[PDB]
Amino acid sequence: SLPNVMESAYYFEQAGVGLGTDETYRVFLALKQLTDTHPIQRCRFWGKILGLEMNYIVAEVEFRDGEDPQVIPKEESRTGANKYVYFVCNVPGRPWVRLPSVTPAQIVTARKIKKFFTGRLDAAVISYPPFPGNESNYLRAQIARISAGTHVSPLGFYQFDSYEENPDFEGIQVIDLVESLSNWVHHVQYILPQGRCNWFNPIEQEVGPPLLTPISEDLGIQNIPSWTTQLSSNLIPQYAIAVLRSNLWPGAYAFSNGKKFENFYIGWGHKYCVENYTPPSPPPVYQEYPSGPEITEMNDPSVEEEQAFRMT
Amino acid sequence: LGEYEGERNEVGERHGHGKARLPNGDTYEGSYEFGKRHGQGTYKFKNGARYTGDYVKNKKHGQGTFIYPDGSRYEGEWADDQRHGQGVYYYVNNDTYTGEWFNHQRHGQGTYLYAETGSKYVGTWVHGQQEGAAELIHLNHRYQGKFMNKNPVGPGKYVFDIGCEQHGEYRLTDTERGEEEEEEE
Amino acid sequence: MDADSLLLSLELASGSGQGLSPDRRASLLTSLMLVKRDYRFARVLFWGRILGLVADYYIAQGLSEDQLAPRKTLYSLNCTEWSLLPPATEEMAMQISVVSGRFMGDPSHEYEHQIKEETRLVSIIDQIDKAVAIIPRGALFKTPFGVTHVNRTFEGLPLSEVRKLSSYFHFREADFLDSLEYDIPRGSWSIQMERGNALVVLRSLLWPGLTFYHAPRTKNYGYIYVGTGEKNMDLPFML
Repeated sequence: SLPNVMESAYYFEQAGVGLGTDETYRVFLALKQLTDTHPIQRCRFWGKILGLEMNYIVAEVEFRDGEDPQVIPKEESRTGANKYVYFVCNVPGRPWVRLPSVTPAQIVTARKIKKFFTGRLDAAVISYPPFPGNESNYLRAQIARISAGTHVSPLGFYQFDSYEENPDFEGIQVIDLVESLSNWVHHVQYILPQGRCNWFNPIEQEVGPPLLTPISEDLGIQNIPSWTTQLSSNLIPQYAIAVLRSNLWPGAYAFSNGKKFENFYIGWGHKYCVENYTPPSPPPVYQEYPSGPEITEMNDPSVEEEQAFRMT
Repeated sequence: LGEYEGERNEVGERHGHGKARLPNGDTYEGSYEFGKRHGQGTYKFKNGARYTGDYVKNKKHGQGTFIYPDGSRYEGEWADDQRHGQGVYYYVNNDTYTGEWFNHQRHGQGTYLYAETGSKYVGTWVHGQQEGAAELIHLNHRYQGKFMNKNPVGPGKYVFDIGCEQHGEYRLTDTERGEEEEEEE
Repeated sequence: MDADSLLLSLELASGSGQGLSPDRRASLLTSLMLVKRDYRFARVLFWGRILGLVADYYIAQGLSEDQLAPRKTLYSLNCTEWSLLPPATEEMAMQISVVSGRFMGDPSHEYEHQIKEETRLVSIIDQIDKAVAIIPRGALFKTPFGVTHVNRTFEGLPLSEVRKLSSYFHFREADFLDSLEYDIPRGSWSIQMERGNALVVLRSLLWPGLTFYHAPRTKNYGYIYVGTGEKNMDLPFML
């Protein structure tokens, strides 16, 4: 089912974000083809990601029920970072291509690089770890991290793993979503440093924040504050909408009136760092066998020891 | 006590090629001279450790290959019973070291292959530790700088295959300051 | 970009998507009409936006009759009160190199790495203008009087030499300017097109956030930088 993405696009231009009116309508027509092609329950505009000569346009596709060293293995079906299937379009009119699923630590803990997107799925990523697969896997991993650290709902929208929409949500004011960051809560699950959203015991039991936590408790980074709250229509503040603005991910926004909400990202798909991108360090060099009593050549018995053994 | 099913000289010492079983568990089936190990010889251990190479004066001096039971393996030069000279070392998970050795100590110029990555660490090795002039080669880029203790220490020079010489110093042990210059090279 | 491109809403159609609001579109139209009134500039361009933490920076630039003259850039926060930024020297350029961190807002902010926020804004503005400002082929005509004027018979760039990259110059002191093929490093420009061959999109990668639109058949050009306010030296790691 198509969401109201044109009035959400008018909300984007009210916040100043967006591809333009005709390009957002063109993305809406491409999403209409995507909904008419595949049995999709929810197909909303996740956003678009800039590249070198082509840009990726991403859809949050959720299908219908039943229709369509040690290695930590992948999620089975519709759990964790693989909850929403992502479809990628270059320019609308060209057919959408299905992305693969996010795998654990072989992909997520080998993601720790800074790389521009080249606009093609079948492009090798040559960096400090060998990234498995082509650029589609790195795009999918970046989309998973932006979904984990960007998709942010107002407080009271969902009841607390999974979540359902709240029918008793009376709504929250626009001015209450600007002065306080505790009134915004995260939509989907946090990606663990292991590489998943649910912890797998390799036989530590490390955990992150729960599903519906305020984003004031997860505020980064170092000395600067993430999730800049600004008021578009500052001139006429009675009908303003609160425009969230993530500084950890540049180009990431969330929106009020607060009775409903939409999430949008457009950028280069990169996490901002206050310093420069330090490369990941090489693994420490393996030592040899410790030269001790065990690894030692004996100097053999001599003729005095032989004559001691002969009369024995 | 040990046995010796080989040949002895006119005095009584072990001389020439002959099998020998050491009393503590090891054995040796190589060549003997003046009651000491000399020449090409095989030395088995109590476990599956193995040395097949040259001996001089009851000491490993020459080109020979050593097998360790944990998975590490050395082929190359030996001298004075410790690692000395050019040689190739593989570690327990195919980590490949081809370089100099001083005295069991991994010295000189040495190429370190991180086979889980494919990246190369070549440059100056001091006392089993990454210290000196270094060139951390990767697949499409390399770091021409200086290492102190398994980490870069100071001013570096980053070579990229797309044609840029990034200048940047290490202001800390972990972080990197990319200031100030990027040069065409 | 001029106010004519502010009328067509061409920042969103370039595809960068950080864009501008009809709030700020009407505010830049009236306020840049005021900037052309009070200061006698030949042309006034909305330079772009510097991304903030407590307030948003809005930057516009004015030019004299000489098109390569040192510009009198201006800044505004509430998009009506435009105020003249001082010119930048090299002493202020190497001063702000010890400060690494996001642009905050509230221009009397002080950095402990003192160093004023306005000096950082002005030096960052001169760095972006000296590095990734863009002029196409035949847009500027070098007059023999010693000044530079807008070429008013500028036919737009044909589709054969859009992708060379040898048909785009810099909007500063040096077909009499320095081309894009000598930029360090090579490949630091995102070469792109819009729907059809109606607009050519150039995005700087030494500064993530500047977008250059160019219609290949009409005299429509200009650069807008809306973005982080930082020079990433991580760019060789990206390519």
